[PDB]
Amino acid sequence: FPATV
Amino acid sequence: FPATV
Amino acid sequence: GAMGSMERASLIQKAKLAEQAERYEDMAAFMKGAVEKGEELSCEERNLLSVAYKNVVGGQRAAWRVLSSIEQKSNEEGSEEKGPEVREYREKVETELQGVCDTVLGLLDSHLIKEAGDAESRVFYLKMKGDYYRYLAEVATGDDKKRIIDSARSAYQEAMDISKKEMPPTNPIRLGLALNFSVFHYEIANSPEEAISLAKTTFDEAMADLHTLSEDSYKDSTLIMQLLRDNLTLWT
Amino acid sequence: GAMGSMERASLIQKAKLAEQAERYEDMAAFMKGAVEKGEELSCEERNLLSVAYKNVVGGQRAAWRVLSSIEQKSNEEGSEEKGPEVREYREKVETELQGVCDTVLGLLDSHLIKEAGDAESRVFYLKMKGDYYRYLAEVATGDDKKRIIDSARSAYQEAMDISKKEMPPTNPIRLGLALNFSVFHYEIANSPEEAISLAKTTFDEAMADLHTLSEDSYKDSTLIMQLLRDNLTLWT
Ligand SMILES: *CC(=O)NCCC1CCN(C(=O)C2(Nc3ccc(Cl)cc3)CCOCC2)CC1
Ligand SMILES: *CC(=O)NCCC1CCN(C(=O)C2(Nc3ccc(Cl)cc3)CCOCC2)CC1
Ligand SMILES: [Mg+2]
Ligand SMILES: [Mg+2]
Ligand SMILES: [Mg+2]
Ligand SMILES: [Mg+2]
Ligand SMILES: [Mg+2]
Ligand SMILES: [Mg+2]
Repeated sequence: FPATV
Repeated sequence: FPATV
Repeated sequence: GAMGSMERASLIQKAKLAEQAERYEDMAAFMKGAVEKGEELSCEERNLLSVAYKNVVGGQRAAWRVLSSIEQKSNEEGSEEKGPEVREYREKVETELQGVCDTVLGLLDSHLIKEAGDAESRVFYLKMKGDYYRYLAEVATGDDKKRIIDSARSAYQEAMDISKKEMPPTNPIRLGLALNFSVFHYEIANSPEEAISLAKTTFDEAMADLHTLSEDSYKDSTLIMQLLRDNLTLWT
Repeated sequence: GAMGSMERASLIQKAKLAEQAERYEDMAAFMKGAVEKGEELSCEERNLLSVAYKNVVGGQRAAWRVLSSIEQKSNEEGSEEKGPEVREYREKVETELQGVCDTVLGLLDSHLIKEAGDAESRVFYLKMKGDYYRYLAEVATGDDKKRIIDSARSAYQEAMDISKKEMPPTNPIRLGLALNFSVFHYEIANSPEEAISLAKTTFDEAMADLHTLSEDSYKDSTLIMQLLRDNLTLWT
C-alpha cells in the first residue's frame, strides 16, 4: 500500500 | 512488565 | 442486548473474523453475545472469549499506566499546576477499564462458572476471575481494595487447588494459571518470595513431566514454561 | 454534543494526552469537540485533528481490507457457502468507516474551510476533504461512486491550485498534498501515469528549492520527499 500523510 | 497469559 | 437477535453460530463466526481484522472490541461484543445465549462454551469458544477481553483490557491497562505516570509526575515538587485534566482523563480511562472488568466478571458469575464441571473449563474460568479482579486491584485505591485483592486471591487459589488434583503439571491451563497467580503475588500481594517459589516449582514440575508428551504438546507446554523462566529472570 | 460542557483548552490538553496513550478514538472525539467550539484552529491544533482521524480511519480501512479479501475469496469457484456473516461484518465495518468520514467532512464543511483564509490552513483542510472523500471512494460500489471520486478530485485540485500559487515547493503541506493526490490518481482514478508524473515533478521541484532551507526545514521536507520516492519505486 502506498505512502500517504 | 511481567508475562501473563 | 444488541446481539440477542444474532444466531450463536454467527456470533462465533464473526468473533473469528473480528480477530483476523484485529477488531478486539467487536470480538469481545460478539463473544459476550455468544455467552449470553446460555449454553456452555467449547474449548475453542473459551479461548475466543479470553483473547477478546485480554486484548481490550490490555490496551486500557497500557493507557492507564501512561496516564498514571503523567499524573504522578504532575504531583512532584516543582511541577507546574495544569489543572484537573490529567486526573479527569485518567479517571475516564479507569472507569472504562473497570466497566470491562465488571462485564467479564458478570459473564463468569452469570453463569459460566457454576455450569463448569470439567476441570479444564472450571480452572480456566476461575483463572479469568482472578485475572479480572487483579486488573481491578491494579487501579484500586479505596475502602474495598483489600476485598478486591482477596477476591482475586480466592479465585486463583480455587483454580490452583483443582488444577493440582485434576491436571498434569504440563497442562497449558495449569501452567498459565500458575504464571498469572505468580504475577499476582509479585505485583499485587507484595509477596515476591511467593511469586518466585510458585514460578520455580511450577517450572520444575513441568520439566519432569515433559517426557510424557507428544511433539505438539511439548511445544505448547514449553512455550509457557519459557514465560515462567522469563519472569524468574526479571525477578532474580 | 458530549464535549459541549468542556473548555476548549481542556479538550486540546486531553487530545494531547490521548495521543500519548495511543487512544485515537478519544483523541478524535476531543478534537471534534474543540472544532465545534467554533473558533479557528492553530497549526498545532490542525495537526492534532488530522492525526486523530487518520489513525481512527486507518484502522478501519485496514480491517475493511482484511474482511473484503475474505469476502472475495468466498465468492471464488469451489469455496463452500458459509452464509451472510462475512458480508454482514464487512458491511458493519464499512458503515462505521463511512460514519467517521462523514463526521470529518462535516467538520470541514461546518465551518473550517469557509473560515480558512491563509494558504496553510485552506490547503490543509482541502487536502483533508480530498483524503476523506478518497476513503469513501475506496468502499463505494453504487450510483454515487463517480460523484464521490469527483468530490475527492475537486477538493485536491483546489488545494493544488492554491498551493502552487502561495507556497514554496518544499512546504510540507504542499508536498503532502501532492503525495496524497498522486495516490488518488494511482488507486482511485485509474490514472497511474498522472500519479507518476505528479510524484516525479513534485520531487524534482522540491529538490531544486532545498538550498533555501534551514537544517530543520530540510529535515521536514526531505522526509516527505522520500515518501514520494518510495511510491515512485513501488510504481516503476
Ligand atoms: C481446551 C482448552 O484448553 N481451551 C483453553 C485453553 C488453551 C488456551 C490457549 N493455549 C495457550 O497455550 C496460550 N494461551 C493461554 C494458555 C493458558 C491459559 Cl490458562 C490461557 C491462555 C499460551 C499463550 O499463547 C497463546 C496460547 C492453550 C490452552
Ligand atoms: C502550520 C502547519 O503546517 N500545520 C499542519 C501541517 C504540518 C503537519 C505535520 N508535518 C509533517 O511533515 C508530517 N505530517 C504531515 C505532513 C503534511 C501534511 Cl499535509 C499532513 C501531515 C509528515 C509525515 O509525518 C508526520 C508529520 C508538517 C506540516
Ligand atoms: Mg438459535
Ligand atoms: Mg476511580
Ligand atoms: Mg506451595
Ligand atoms: Mg470557554
Ligand atoms: Mg455498504
Ligand atoms: Mg501538471
